[PDB]
Amino acid sequence: YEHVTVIPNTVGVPYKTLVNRPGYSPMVLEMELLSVTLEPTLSLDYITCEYKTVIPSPYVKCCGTAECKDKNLPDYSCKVFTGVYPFMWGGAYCFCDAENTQLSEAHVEKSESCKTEFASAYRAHTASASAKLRVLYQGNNITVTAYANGDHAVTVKDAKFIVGPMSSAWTPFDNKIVVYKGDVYNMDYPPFGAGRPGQFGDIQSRTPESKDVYANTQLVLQRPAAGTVHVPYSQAPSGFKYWLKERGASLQHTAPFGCQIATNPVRAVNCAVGNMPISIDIPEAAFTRVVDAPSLTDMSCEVPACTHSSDFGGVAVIKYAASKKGKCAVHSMTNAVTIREAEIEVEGNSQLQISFSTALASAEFRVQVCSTQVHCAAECHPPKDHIVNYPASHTTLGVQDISATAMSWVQKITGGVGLVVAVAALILIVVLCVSFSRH
Amino acid sequence: YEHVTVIPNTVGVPYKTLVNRPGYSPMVLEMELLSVTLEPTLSLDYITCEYKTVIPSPYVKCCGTAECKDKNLPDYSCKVFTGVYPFMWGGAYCFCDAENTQLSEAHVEKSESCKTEFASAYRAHTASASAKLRVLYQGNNITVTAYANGDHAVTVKDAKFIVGPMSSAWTPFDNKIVVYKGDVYNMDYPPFGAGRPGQFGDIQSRTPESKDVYANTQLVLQRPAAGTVHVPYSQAPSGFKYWLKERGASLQHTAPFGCQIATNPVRAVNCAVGNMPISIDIPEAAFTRVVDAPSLTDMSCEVPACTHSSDFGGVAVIKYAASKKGKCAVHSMTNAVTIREAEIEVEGNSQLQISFSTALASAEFRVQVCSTQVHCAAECHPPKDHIVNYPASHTTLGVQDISATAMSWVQKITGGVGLVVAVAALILIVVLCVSFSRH
Amino acid sequence: TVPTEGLEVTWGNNEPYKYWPQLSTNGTAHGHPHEIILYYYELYPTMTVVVV
Ligand SMILES: *[C@@H]1O[C@H](CO)[C@@H](O[C@@H]2O[C@H](CO)[C@@H](O[C@@H]3O[C@H](CO)[C@@H](O)[C@H](O[C@H]4O[C@H](CO)[C@@H](O)[C@H](O)[C@@H]4O[C@@H]4O[C@H](CO)[C@@H](O)[C@H](O)[C@H]4NC(C)=O)[C@@H]3O)[C@H](O)[C@H]2NC(C)=O)[C@H](O)[C@H]1NC(C)=O
Ligand SMILES: *[C@@H]1O[C@H](CO)[C@@H](O[C@@H]2O[C@H](CO)[C@@H](O[C@@H]3O[C@H](CO)[C@@H](O)[C@H](O[C@H]4O[C@H](CO)[C@@H](O)[C@H](O)[C@@H]4O[C@@H]4O[C@H](CO)[C@@H](O)[C@H](O)[C@H]4NC(C)=O)[C@@H]3O)[C@H](O)[C@H]2NC(C)=O)[C@H](O)[C@H]1NC(C)=O
Ligand SMILES: *[C@@H]1O[C@H](CO[C@@H]2O[C@@H](C)[C@@H](O)[C@@H](O)[C@@H]2O)[C@@H](O[C@@H]2O[C@H](CO)[C@@H](O[C@@H]3O[C@H](CO)[C@@H](O)[C@H](O[C@H]4O[C@H](CO)[C@@H](O)[C@H](O)[C@@H]4O)[C@@H]3O)[C@H](O)[C@H]2NC(C)=O)[C@H](O)[C@H]1NC(C)=O
Ligand SMILES: *[C@@H]1O[C@H](CO)[C@@H](O[C@@H]2O[C@H](CO)[C@@H](O[C@@H]3O[C@H](CO[C@H]4O[C@H](CO)[C@@H](O)[C@H](O)[C@@H]4O)[C@@H](O)[C@H](O)[C@@H]3O)[C@H](O)[C@H]2NC(C)=O)[C@H](O)[C@H]1NC(C)=O
Ligand SMILES: *[C@@H]1O[C@H](CO[C@@H]2O[C@@H](C)[C@@H](O)[C@@H](O)[C@@H]2O)[C@@H](O[C@@H]2O[C@H](CO)[C@@H](O[C@@H]3O[C@H](CO)[C@@H](O)[C@H](O)[C@@H]3O)[C@H](O)[C@H]2NC(C)=O)[C@H](O)[C@H]1NC(C)=O
Ligand SMILES: CC(C)CCC[C@@H](C)[C@H]1CC[C@H]2[C@@H]3CC=C4C[C@@H](O)CC[C@]4(C)[C@H]3CC[C@]12C
Repeated sequence: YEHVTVIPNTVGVPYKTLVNRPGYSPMVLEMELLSVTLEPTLSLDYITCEYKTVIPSPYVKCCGTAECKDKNLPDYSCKVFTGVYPFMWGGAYCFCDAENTQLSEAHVEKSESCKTEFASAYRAHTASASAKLRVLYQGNNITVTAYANGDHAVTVKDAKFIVGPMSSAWTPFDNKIVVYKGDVYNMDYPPFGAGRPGQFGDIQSRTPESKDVYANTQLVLQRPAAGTVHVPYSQAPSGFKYWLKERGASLQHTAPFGCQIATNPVRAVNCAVGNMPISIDIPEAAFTRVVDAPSLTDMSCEVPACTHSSDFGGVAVIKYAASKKGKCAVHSMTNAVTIREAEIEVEGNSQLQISFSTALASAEFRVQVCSTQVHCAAECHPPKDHIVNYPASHTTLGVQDISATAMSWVQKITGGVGLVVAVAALILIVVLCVSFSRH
Repeated sequence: YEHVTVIPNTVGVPYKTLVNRPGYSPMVLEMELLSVTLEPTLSLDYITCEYKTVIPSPYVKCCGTAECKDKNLPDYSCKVFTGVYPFMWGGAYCFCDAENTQLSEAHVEKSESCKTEFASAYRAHTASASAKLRVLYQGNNITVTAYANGDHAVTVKDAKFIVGPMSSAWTPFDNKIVVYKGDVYNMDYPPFGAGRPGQFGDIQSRTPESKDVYANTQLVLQRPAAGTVHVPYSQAPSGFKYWLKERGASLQHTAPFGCQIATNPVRAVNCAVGNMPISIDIPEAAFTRVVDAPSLTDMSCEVPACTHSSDFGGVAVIKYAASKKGKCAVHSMTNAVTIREAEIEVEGNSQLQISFSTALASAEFRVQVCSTQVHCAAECHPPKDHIVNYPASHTTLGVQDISATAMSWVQKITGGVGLVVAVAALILIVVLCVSFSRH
Repeated sequence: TVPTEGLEVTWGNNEPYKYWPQLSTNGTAHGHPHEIILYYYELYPTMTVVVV
């Protein structure tokens, strides 16, 4: 028997479904999503890191003009300065005094620290959602890990599970992301080979060990100070460091729907968005015929306490007279209230206690214990605590549901006013009928 | 200078674009797509291959009933046959004449050939396009390779190229593909863990070296045949082999747009769909000032022969006054006519010869050389060959706006009919004015 | 301010705290009509005024 159901994607809240196979005792399955993971498939655009400005020792031509040659180095910059009179510690460098020239050259190489301290600019396309699901099957807790794309069959205890396809394709990642250590950022990094100085991606490389390096740091050489041999340069500082000091907040702190963002591999975990179709193929061995299950007659419901505290505040005590000892699956007949217990052992003439959570002002509902139903009505009070640390176990309620004795009141008011309207209609109709008799 | 243009996404057909910088001699660039590759990002769903049935020796118990336990083997099937009287070469094996039992057990495991002969069921999400482009830059013929997703700006000879993004996201691969060796098939393979006997995917595993094998071959043990010691079995044959013998044509032969398909990695080479934006950052040193470029006068055009076929069936001869010796680009002032050559050397008072292709029955176009234009007129004859083995080089077929010469027949007919209508309208207006002018 | 969907607060390096509001009110849902409308307003302050 194949049973198809839909469960909200919220993590940690169990939902119960009634598998009703005619000719067999009803079965109740409680399923809870322990973990839902969206792992996007990443195509690495490039690697950014800190650059290193390599400046070899300057050349000093004592009497004459030096010249340099262009090179294929990533950001090679050369310049010759005339009229330099550099000094070493022992005095003037050489005899010729004003004709001296200084050849100064520099370039940029991606640092060795690029192997460990780097940011990876990726593109993300789609997520292969996977789910860990806890199912209360045959009174035992079983765990199934299955891809949520609707195309993974997981068989446990001869029972087959198909999970997915998830309704909502929303993912916290956009097309282009940046990963650094354990932090994931959603930013539009500049295209490869067109980076800008002083910002993110000024120096770029396809892989951390790649030997090609696109670097744009505006490395401009300046005139050395008089009487010195240093090589000054004006350069936009490493944009990777500026980004690090000004990263902002990562995705795990700003993602919507409470998603938890992780790295290695990049994952989005527990996004409470959309819902999950679940299809369960259950073998015949798990079902019990109605004639073998207990038959319950003369059953009544009482509600000693009810508070809509989102923590199963209501309690129901039901008196039953069972045909014989056994177990039977208790299930609520309405969507407004949810029963914590999935099944109860029953024997003889006794009473059973269940705990339910609701949001109704008056908990009027029906409970299907074995194959019969019993009606419960309750006077439910609001809880005293304002805030709790767990999501509500009860479901959201519609307009007519919460109405309770206010509904009892609007019944009186509407009845009276509509009775006035009906009396007016009768008077108008009889007056019109009399009027047409006078011609 | 930034020049943005659009070229149709075809391979082997060069296109001419005109870079017009005011104050500079016009430049013409010939771009040709050598290879456009669509590489979908694949996530391996699973591996299928030929199964091997392992059958241990049957257990013959003479004077007792054999019993076997359930085993966690992938498709373990075990049975006991009573009343067997097996024979070996030297005579009866079992002394007890009756009541003897044979215990027959067998299971399924993926064979060693799964490391070499296997089919990979993949999921395809989105392709990262790449393009190889040949550019006619400064009289040199250069080649540039770049991703075609509006990214990967690539600099060659100081010229910066930005390729794409693709105008169409069409890809020949469906969501699910199957790769065997070099043939990929658009097949909706069964979901993992839910294979069917005798079809593709009856035995599945996540990766070729995985020990996790899901096998569904409905292996059923049958009774041994009358005194033999064999263990017969009835099993659906390898669905992988049946798929091999029934593969059909792969995507390499059935894909539209003339796409070619390759594997390792999976690529869709040369898909002629949509168009391609190209952005070029030409260095200022590339351009030549108008004063230094030749200025042509006394320029006239004639056509020795024209055949409105592919492969440049038209030839034109143009006479010019070159003024200063030099070279300059040649461009067509209308799209329906395409000139093969891009630049021409002009000197003295010689004449130049150009080759052009068109679908026009009557060539009526203008040619721009060295910033001055000529009007070329020709009557073009239809070709003799019905079919050629190369794509059309002219831009396209004519539209209703462009007929041939001797369209003056249409002008004469329209003029005569409209003149009759106009004189009739004049007579009608005069008569109406006379009628309204009464009284 | 904790909305209906819940609020997640990260304080320093501590593990984030999660808060959800529950249906607390100073009115009563089975008393006099003014207490009724007070309860029914306090729980859903937006569309109760619309329906009333
Ligand atoms: C301290 O700790 C940090 C954090 O872990 C370490 O950083 C890690 O460094 C590793 C070594 O570089 C990184 O691992 C790999 O390095 C490879 C070097 O060549 C690199 O190529 C890898 O990237 C490929 O593989 C990834 C995983 O499969 C893919 O996600 C990625 O996209 C690359 O895959 C290619 O993608 C292109 C896309 O165009 C395809 O065309 C190719 O076909 C793909 N090839 C393959 C084989 O898939 C990868 O980076 C590791 O990533 C990195 N950590 C993080 C979080 O990124 C420091 O090294 C460590 N310190 C020291 C001293 O070790
Ligand atoms: C005879 O010749 C055939 C081919 O003609 C050879 O087949 C090749 O065999 C190789 C080794 O067996 C294959 O190479 C790899 O094998 C890995 C075995 O573990 C396999 O895991 C690899 O697949 C993963 O890695 C790739 C690159 O990193 C990814 O592109 C690929 O998608 C897989 O990546 C993840 O895989 C897991 C699997 O569960 C998924 O869950 C993830 O979602 C995947 N992530 C991503 C991002 O994709 C890889 O296949 C090689 O592929 C194979 N050839 C072909 C065409 O497939 C035989 O070996 C050879 N035999 C002999 C004896 O010579
Ligand atoms: C740009 O690059 C080409 C060479 O590149 C090669 O060809 C490209 C189309 C492309 O595929 C590249 O990947 C590849 O590497 C330079 O020259 C082109 O090719 C030949 C080279 O000799 C030129 O001349 C040709 O020579 C043939 C042999 O003499 C001759 O027969 C051709 O004329 C006739 O050929 C065909 C038969 O195939 C015939 O049917 C026609 O009627 C045609 O007249 C041809 O003249 C080509 O002209 C060049 N290609 C083009 C499209 O013009 C090229 O020089 C280089 N650019 C520069 C500035 O040098
Ligand atoms: C139901 O009735 C309750 C009591 O009548 C309400 O509780 C009161 O709610 C009001 C506003 O909602 C609060 O007023 C605020 O008070 C804070 C400071 O008070 C708090 O901090 C001091 C610090 O010394 C502490 O001594 C107090 O006891 C409070 O804990 C102000 O800064 C605000 O500006 C504002 O005035 C009352 O404080 C609060 N009192 C109590 C005892 O709870 C409750 O809100 C009502 N519920 C509903 C749904 O209406
Ligand atoms: C099947 O599993 C459910 C819940 O799943 C469990 O949750 C984990 C935290 C672990 O406990 C795992 O064993 C398992 O995945 C079980 O229901 C849970 O049972 C526990 C103990 O039986 C309850 O803990 C108690 O909760 C009360 C509530 O007031 C506390 O006061 C106690 O101090 C104690 O912590 C827990 O509340 C309960 N949760 C739910 C939603 O019912 C279930 O018992 C289990 N069944 C079987 C047959 O294994
Ligand atoms: C006439 C007087 C005496 C009583 C009238 C009470 C009415 C106006 C009150 C009763 C409690 C209230 C409802 C209880 C539950 C729901 C469902 C929820 O999803 C939206 C709010 C909504 C719809 C409330 C709106 C206002 C409401 C209908």
